Amino acid sequence: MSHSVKIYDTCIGCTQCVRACPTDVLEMIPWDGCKAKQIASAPRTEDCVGCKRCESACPTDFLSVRVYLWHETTRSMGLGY
Amino acid sequence: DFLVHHAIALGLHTTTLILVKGALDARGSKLMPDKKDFGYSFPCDGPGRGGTCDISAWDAFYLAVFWMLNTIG
Amino acid sequence: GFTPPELDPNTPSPIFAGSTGGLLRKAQVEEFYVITWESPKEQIFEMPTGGAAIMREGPNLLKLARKEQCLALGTRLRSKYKIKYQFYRVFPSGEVQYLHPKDGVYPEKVNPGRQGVGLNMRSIGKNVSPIEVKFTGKQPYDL
Amino acid sequence: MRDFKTYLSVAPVLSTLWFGSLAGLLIEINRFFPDALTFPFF
Amino acid sequence: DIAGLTPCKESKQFAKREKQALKKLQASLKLYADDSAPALAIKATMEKTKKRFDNYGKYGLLCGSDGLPHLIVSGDQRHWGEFITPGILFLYIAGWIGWVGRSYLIAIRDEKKPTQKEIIIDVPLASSLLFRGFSWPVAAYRELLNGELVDNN
Amino acid sequence: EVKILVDRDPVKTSFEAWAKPGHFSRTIAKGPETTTWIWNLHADAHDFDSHTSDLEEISRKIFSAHFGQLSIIFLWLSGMYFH
Amino acid sequence: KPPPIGPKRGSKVRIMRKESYWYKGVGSVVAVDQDPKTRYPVVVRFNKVNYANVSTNNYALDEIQEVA
Ligand code: CLA
Ligand SMILES: CC1=C(/C=C/C(C)=C/C=C/C(C)=C\C=C\C=C(C)\C=C\C=C(C)\C=C\C2=C(C)CCCC2(C)C)C(C)(C)CCC1
Ligand code: SF4
Ligand code: SF4
Repeated sequence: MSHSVKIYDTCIGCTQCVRACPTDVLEMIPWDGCKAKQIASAPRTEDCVGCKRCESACPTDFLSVRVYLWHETTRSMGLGY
Repeated sequence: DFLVHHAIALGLHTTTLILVKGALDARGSKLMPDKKDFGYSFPCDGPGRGGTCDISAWDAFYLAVFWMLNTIG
Repeated sequence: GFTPPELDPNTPSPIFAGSTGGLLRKAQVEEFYVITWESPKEQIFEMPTGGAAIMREGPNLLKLARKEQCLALGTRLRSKYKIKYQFYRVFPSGEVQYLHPKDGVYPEKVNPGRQGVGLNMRSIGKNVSPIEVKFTGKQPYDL
Repeated sequence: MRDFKTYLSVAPVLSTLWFGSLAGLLIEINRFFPDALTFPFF
Repeated sequence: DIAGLTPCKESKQFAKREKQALKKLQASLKLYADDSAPALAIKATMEKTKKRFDNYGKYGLLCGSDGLPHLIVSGDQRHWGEFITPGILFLYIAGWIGWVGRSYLIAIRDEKKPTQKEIIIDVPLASSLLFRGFSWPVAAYRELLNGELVDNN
Repeated sequence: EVKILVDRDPVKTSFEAWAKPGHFSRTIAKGPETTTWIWNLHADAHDFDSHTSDLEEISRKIFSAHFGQLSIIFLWLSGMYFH
Repeated sequence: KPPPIGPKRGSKVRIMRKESYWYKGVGSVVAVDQDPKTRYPVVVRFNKVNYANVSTNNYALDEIQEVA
């Protein structure tokens, strides 16, 4: 019951996906598949709203972070009431 | 009759263009290579990559319904 | 081994004159978020619920209705006033969940000890076609 | 003068000059050869 | 008499339409003195209408039952000047424009910043390439024969 | 204190800025990469608050744009009186 | 003795990546990462910008095709 945020191995290591998140879904974890020695991860997709700001800042040829809209809750529908 | 039949042909060709474009770009395009993972009907892919409103094949059907109505009219 | 800082209920609140954008019934039947920071100087900031408040010197506690409001306020505090901030989630049962820095370090910068969730060891175009996942609960991106 | 000629080479100014010349040519042709429905020269 | 259409020079309804046009113009003319500028303009309009109707009659156009000329585009040699000859002229001019544009785009293709040559047109090269479209059919046919018209990507 | 405060010759009259489209801002003066730039060039043309952060230049541009508008209005009035 | 892997820098390469904006396009190699753990070492720069206004990308060896 949350939007599905997936990280692929084409991630360069730029933290812009994490800095562009308004609900603290993504974080940076260590890795070894790129020069930056880090990759993004989505452990808190239960708070994901689906704004897709994270994949609006991904600089690869296609998005290494992908948000698939899914079952919606009160915190996934952006409801303050 | 000639003019209205050519307008009819225009309507048929345009509606076919919309529907065929939706059917053939349903699985993906250069803007959204993984459209098949998002199902038939989804709203958009966000404002990134310039904007992605009406990018699904369902939206192609929705746009082509107007042209079909105009042609039958 | 980073331990989460405990919530202090006796923390004073910023000087605010009241707004209609605050808490609602969702704060009672469901959860509501609480952001705590430490202002080194008594200044004035802009609330995410509309209007302006006056934070007091020392520790400050503010209750909001959404996590996005807490994160937006914290980003404003960090960028404009350079204040360390932590926010929690409070349930009607009284449970408190320490939310934002899960290891004490900001998520933008790398920190050891974090586990990968939602990591796919392939390019995005190598996803399995939907016809191969039909009549099964598994989605192409979940494989 | 080079900058002014570069400005004259920009898209709207050049398009305006070209389309004004074309419109003037078409208008003069329509004055001197009015009400043309067929091509009767051959 | 193709498709049951009388020629415009032997059509009673064509002359009737000319009569209505001239009658309306004379009714407008009656409001002014003959030596005035509006009267001269109306008289010039009437003379233009008479010349137009005479030319339409003498051009060989086939007039329908409503008194209006009907174009035949089936390719009949009596009516090649209605569609086929203007169509050939239009195709020549459009091929000229397209060939000149394609030549200009090809010429500025291998530059440092080609887009700067699109917002700001480089006039000497464009004027050099303007007359290259005069022989556009020959150049296009040879380029198609040498396999230079298409790009195999 | 209310005097005539005027600086002499702040902007050089030249056609160099005419030859370069979109000179007013930075993200646009780099040159067109796509067609959208052209539309942007007609969208930020009179947004003086985004070109510079100084109120003085913005106010001067506003004053001269008002003068140009008044000139256009006077030209239109002259046209109506002539016609 | 270990030779550098990947194409020489400055050479032209085809992409052959179905999800890429430059799938059939040709780019120029600007750098190749010699770390064997790097999954996409071949840095390619293209003349045209994509929909994200980015003209550079990283590709792997199998998604690289030399041209003459
Ligand atoms: C009593 C003299 C006076 C007059 C007549 C005006 C009149 C005007 N001012 Mg104001 N203004 C004044 C004093 C004056 N101002 C002072 C002292 C200041 C500084 C505190 C300002 C600050 C100011 C600003 C910042 C702006 C204006 C604008 C305008 C115009 C807007 C109204 C409109 O267009 O109606 C139509 C009115 C007319 C056409 C009627 C005739 C008025 C004549 C043409 C004006 C000559 C007046 C001028 C002050 C004296 C000449 C100076 C000398 C060296 C030649 C108008 C021309 C706005 C504008 O449009 O600027 C271009 C604008 O942006 N004014
Ligand atoms: C006789 C006639 C007719 C008919 C016709 C027809 C039927 C036709 C067809 C046609 C066709 C069926 C065609 C096809 C084609 C194909 C293709 C394939 C094409 C291509 C093209 C191109 C390639 C071009 C190019 C170019 C040029 C050259 C120039 C300009 C630019 C460009 C680049 C565009 C009618 C009856 C109507 C009328 C009378 C006459
Ligand atoms: S997910 Fe996007 S922002 Fe994050 S490292 Fe990968 S490419 Fe960079
Ligand atoms: S869609 Fe929005 S909330 Fe969800 S991970 Fe991306 S940036 Fe964060």
